[PDB]
Amino acid sequence: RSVMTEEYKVPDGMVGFIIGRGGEQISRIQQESGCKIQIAPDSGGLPERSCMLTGTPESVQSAKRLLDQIVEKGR
Amino acid sequence: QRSVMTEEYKVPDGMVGFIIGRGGEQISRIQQESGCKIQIAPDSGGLPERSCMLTGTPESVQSAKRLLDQIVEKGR
Amino acid sequence: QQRSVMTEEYKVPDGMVGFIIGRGGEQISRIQQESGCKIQIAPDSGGLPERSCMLTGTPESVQSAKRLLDQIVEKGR
Repeated sequence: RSVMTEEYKVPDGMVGFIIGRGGEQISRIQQESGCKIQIAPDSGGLPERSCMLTGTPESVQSAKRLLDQIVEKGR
Repeated sequence: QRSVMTEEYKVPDGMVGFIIGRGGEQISRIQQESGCKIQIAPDSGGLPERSCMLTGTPESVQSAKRLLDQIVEKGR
Repeated sequence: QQRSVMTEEYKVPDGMVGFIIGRGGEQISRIQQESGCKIQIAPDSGGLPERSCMLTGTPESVQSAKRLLDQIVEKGR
């Protein structure tokens, strides 16, 4: 139940959508999950972009589900 | 020159939004690719160009200019 | 050491995080600029001795960042 940090991956082509205009989408996901979500700035041509998630295990799992939900809306 | 340096640079005012990209994802990426910090002023005050401050080694600063040009050359 | 930018997990001592970041974030801003590496630090270690970081850059930049971070840690408090 202590806070922990996990690596996670999102599609490079969805990063802009995940963050959203004015960062409003990533602010929503962090609030809804109780997780800090930090996204790397560059994939260097690879298909995924690394993220660091920090929260309780329950919050981290929630953040993964919410990120997946955004990706599943596509572009 | 080897050391990091800072200079002024200009981009078209009408390209600023495109350069930054949704969620700032494009400007974050081109800074990482070039090694150059790219700070863009918030307002042109009616002028056609927007001022930017570029900080990096000369090689990084040149790279950033090339990447910015390539974005501008895609237009809208 | 391939050419492309890559992302690595890395760790710094929890008790050094403030010193690494520096007053007004000036130190971490500078070492990122010097190394060419984005250095993202998690906000909380949850009682563990190390704090997770994500380093993004070319292999050469990532190694430079590790050296600069080690140099700061080796100055201690």
